[PDB]
Amino acid sequence: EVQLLESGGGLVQPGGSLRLSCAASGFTFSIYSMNWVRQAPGKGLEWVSSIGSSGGTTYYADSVKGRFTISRDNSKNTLYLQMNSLRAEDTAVYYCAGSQWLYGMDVWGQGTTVTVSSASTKGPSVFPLAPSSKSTSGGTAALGCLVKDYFPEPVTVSWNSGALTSGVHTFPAVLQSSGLYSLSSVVTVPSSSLGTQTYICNVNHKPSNTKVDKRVEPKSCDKTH
Amino acid sequence: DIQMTQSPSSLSASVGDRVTITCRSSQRIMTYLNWYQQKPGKAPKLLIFVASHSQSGVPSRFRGSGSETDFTLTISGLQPEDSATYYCQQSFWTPLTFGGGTKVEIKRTVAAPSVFIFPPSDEQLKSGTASVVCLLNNFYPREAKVQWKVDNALQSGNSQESVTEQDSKDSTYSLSSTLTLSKADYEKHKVYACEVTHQGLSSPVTKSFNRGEC
Repeated sequence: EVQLLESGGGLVQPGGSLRLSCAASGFTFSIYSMNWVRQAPGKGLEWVSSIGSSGGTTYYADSVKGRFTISRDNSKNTLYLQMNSLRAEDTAVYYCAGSQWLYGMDVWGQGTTVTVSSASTKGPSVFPLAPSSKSTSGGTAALGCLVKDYFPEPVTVSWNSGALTSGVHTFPAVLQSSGLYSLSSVVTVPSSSLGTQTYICNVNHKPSNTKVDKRVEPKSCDKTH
Repeated sequence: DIQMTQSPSSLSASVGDRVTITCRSSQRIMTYLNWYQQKPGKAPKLLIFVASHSQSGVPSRFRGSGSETDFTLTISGLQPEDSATYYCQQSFWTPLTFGGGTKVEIKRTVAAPSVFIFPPSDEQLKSGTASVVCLLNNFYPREAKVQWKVDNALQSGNSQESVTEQDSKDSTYSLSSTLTLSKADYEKHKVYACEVTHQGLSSPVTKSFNRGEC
């Protein structure tokens, strides 16, 4: 494979620093010019910085000029971005992208999100969404997971630890008036298999240490309880 | 700086239709211009480089053209997974600049939402705040309205909505409406219902439950 993996992002207070790290595998890193391109929430793609393959030749957008410092270690096949004097607008998801000369960025990472705020981190509460005793649309029954009262973005929800991706709908996070976010993750499954299959939502919030696996199960509903 | 402006900013086309995206550069960039596809929330992908050249593996239905100041991306035979935002970026001169983007939404037939309603969990009832969620699943178009009902009394100002991005397979949308109340305010009432009004529904669908019954 050809892999770029970004890390080092998260919550930082305005004015502080942070170090983004991007590790390359599966392609020749020595001959590739590396780029950083962020995306602000709801906004478009913005190129921030890039670095020549040989290193030592760097370029910066006028936005981050003088603040961000890009570097690479070719012995470690790692691209670095040192972000100093952060502002609110620098909040974004940051991608590292490899490119060869003027031929465009053909290699991309998964992205890492940098939140700039003066609010403290908070971990999510994970609550089950219990499928109803009927749920007859046909053989399809709906069940889900509720992820509430956390900050900052993002959160990662998987079902049965990546084993069930089918019919999974994880909604965008809604910012509440409390200043925290919330979102739900739902999946449709055969109703006849509710008692046979174990359904578990695996939630992960990086800014905290929270990792929760919540078993979702139907109840009696005759006497409730 | 070389400024990139794309047209249109957003469009809707049926599967199989031809869509054309225009990219304009404020200065001559020769042929060095790249098209990127980005699925929502995912990482961008290189489609075209040096304006005419498909990246290896990219579907042939994507075709770039143009030169100098004028550039065009043509998607022939639109496919559902093509729902995404496309960007043009000039490689000719530094600083590198992208275009504003073009959001391409897939046009499909009107589909009615499947409505489920989930009571608050017992665990959440310990937190002094109860949330009841209404699921609108696999509907088109994106426009919908959730009417929340408690003991048939109308509710407003207490609910928030999230809408998923368009599905890459069936081109539908899913929506979640979350009704937030205090635990004491939840325990006083009985019937909780969300009434969904959608274009694909002749009369509104209502899913309901009683607080203690199930």
